[PDB]
Amino acid sequence: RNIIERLQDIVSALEDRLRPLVQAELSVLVDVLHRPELLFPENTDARRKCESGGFICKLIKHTKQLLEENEEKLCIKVLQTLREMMTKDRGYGSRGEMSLAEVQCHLDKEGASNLVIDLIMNASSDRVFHESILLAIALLEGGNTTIQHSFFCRLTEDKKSEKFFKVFYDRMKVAQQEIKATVTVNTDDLEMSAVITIMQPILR
Amino acid sequence: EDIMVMDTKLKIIEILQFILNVRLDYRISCLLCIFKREFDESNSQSVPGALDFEHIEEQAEGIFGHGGRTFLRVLLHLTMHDYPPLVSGALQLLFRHFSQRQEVLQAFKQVQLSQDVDNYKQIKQDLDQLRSIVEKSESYNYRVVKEILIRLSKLCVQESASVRKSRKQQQRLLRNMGKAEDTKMQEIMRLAHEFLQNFCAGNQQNQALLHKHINLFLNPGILEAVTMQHIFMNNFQLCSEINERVVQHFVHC
Amino acid sequence: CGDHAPFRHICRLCYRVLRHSQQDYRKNQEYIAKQFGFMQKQITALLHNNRKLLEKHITAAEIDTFVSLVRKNREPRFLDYLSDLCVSMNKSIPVTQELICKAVLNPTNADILIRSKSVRELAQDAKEGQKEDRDVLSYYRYQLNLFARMCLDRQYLAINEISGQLDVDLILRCMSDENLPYDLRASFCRLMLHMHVDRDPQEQVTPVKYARLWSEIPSEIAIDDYDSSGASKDEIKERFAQTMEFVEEYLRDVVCQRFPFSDKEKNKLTFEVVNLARNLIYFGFYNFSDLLRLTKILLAILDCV
Amino acid sequence: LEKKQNETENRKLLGTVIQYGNVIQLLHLKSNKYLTVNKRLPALLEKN
Repeated sequence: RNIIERLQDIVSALEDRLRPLVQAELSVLVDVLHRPELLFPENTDARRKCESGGFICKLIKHTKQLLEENEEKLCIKVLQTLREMMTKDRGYGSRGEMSLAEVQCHLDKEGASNLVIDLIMNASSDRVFHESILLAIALLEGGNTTIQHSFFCRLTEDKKSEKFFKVFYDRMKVAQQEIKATVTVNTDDLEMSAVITIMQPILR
Repeated sequence: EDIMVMDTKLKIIEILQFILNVRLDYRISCLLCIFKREFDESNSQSVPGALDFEHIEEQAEGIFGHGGRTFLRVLLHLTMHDYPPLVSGALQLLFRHFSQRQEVLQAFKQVQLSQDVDNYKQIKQDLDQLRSIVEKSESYNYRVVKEILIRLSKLCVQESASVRKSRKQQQRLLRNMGKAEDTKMQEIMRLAHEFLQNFCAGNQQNQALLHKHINLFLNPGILEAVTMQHIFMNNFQLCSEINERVVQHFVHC
Repeated sequence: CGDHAPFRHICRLCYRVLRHSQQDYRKNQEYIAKQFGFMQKQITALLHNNRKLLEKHITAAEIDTFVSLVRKNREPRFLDYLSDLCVSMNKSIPVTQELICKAVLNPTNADILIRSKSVRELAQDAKEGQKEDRDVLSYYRYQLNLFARMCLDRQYLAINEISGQLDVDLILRCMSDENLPYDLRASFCRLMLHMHVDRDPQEQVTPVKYARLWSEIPSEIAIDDYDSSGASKDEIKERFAQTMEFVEEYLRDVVCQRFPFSDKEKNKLTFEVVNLARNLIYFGFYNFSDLLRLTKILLAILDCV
Repeated sequence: LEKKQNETENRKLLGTVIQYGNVIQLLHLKSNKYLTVNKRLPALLEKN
């Protein structure tokens, strides 16, 4: 009778099922707390108050990591984290109003979007591409008016990133032609991969 | 010297990365050995609103925060001003917070793939893998090393189970396949293809699926038709994986 | 030479610039490199690579000449530079190491080019107290260690292990006694011994907690001391424990009360010790408590202010 | 109608300075036949 072992496996599976249900949420909450803390005077830390107290550090660090490149896996996790920080409307209940006018406003008080323009400029990985803009709609955080109004002013800097955006677009044009050949004819689909799917979201 | 301290501490911190990584794994095994199956799972170790208060129940244990100070220390490590080598270490630490979730994944980390049989496979299976790896790693010097990949790991025991997905999971080189030259490398590749087919030999339904997943240089209809026919045909996979136009490709094939 | 001043000073910096230009250059430095040796004699053999160049600097006679000069030399910094032990696997494992060892070993072998130890330490302290007492040891020790240790080679290290003393305790005591190179030297010696033990297997961390249906002893609830790479049972364990205890006990105290900039070498030694602990320390829950302190020690170092 | 539209492009198209890197078409006059290379139908001597 290996039934006890089987039962243990079942209990573990139940625990795992719960894990699937939350730890996404729980993990997000921890990360979210960190984002708030960074905005925060270190979430009750802020370098023990003092001279080194502690407001706006996460944004500075993020800019440096983006510049760094790397084994990109850390960057991908960080991109997910940036989205999570924008990734909002729950968990609050430092009474900041949970609106991007405050939030991405303070995120534009942070203003880390040059790296997204750099993510629009340099596109090393397709996952770096498909997430460098995949959260980048936060750069238009509802209003995004300064993120427009400075981003348009930021558009007068170099050629670099603008050329990269054009390449991605051109990339979309090529992809569309391929897709057209790929749809081919009628007279079902797997979602047309996503290359196409990715392009539709990106286009939006 | 500051980064010699800092990345030295980062060396300790990266040491502390796998140090707590190791600690977490050991703790999980110990917990797993006795009691609490349902309770143990719920306990961890440290409809829409199910855990949403238990997260709030972690929220006081997070917002206020057996070492709490150690968790705070991880935050201080993140708190260093600007160390690009140190910044890389900080990025690793940031992922590491992710370690609680990682630990949940780590608890799962029970996957992959009898006893004495496993040891024998490691002695060989491992040898075949090593030969292939060496060949990739090191005209014909890797082609001189190709016999370790083609001949070594050539006699696969397809009678023994645990080989189909697990040797499929154990075989990284095969997965990578799934530099064509008319010389030593080309000969080695042809031999390897035959040997590989024999090794896969453990996909009657699953083996076929694995082969399909592995493929990119195949299923055109033209460039590899005779070989494709030899590999497969006239079966239950010829009735479901048997979509047409191959003779249109075989019209050029 | 055949028959100083401002001209000499001006020429010195110019020589430094020349060295940088050959060092920076690749595919471009053959006779400049050939050229360097004579200049070295007057006042990048591995530093700039020279795959071909590295081999060329490998004038066996050139190495021998440098060693002879140092031996009758009485001029130390050049000996350390010559001493090498290059990265790139320690200069190709003594592709540099072999030469140095034979050359260094040969010179030591036929030349220089407990209680007694305590007496020597006292004498060294007196020398330190004055201005010409014992000011050869730190540099000498560093050079010897590097020379006998590039890249963890074969029994030439046991030739240096012939001058070993088997004394981790003595080495630790020496480092503590002279806030210097002797202690750091003890750590280097410990690393060499550890490397010899490690040839045994290269102890990487394995995550295989695969206990089968035949499972392990399932009563390991709170393992304060897990099985680790103390060099076997009691002797290895004791040595590791003693070293760890002293460092934490000593390192922790220093960190808690030391100044933020005065023991760069001490910090380096701590990092080396941590690396050594990873290679060898594995003592579990108890070890974990030590790790918490290291966690605590790390926090103490940060106790940033 | 689309073929008619192809013409109702070519007439407009006359005037263009013919430059490097372009993609153009051809047609005979004496036989007045077209040019098309197959991607799956081979030659007589070599199948390649």
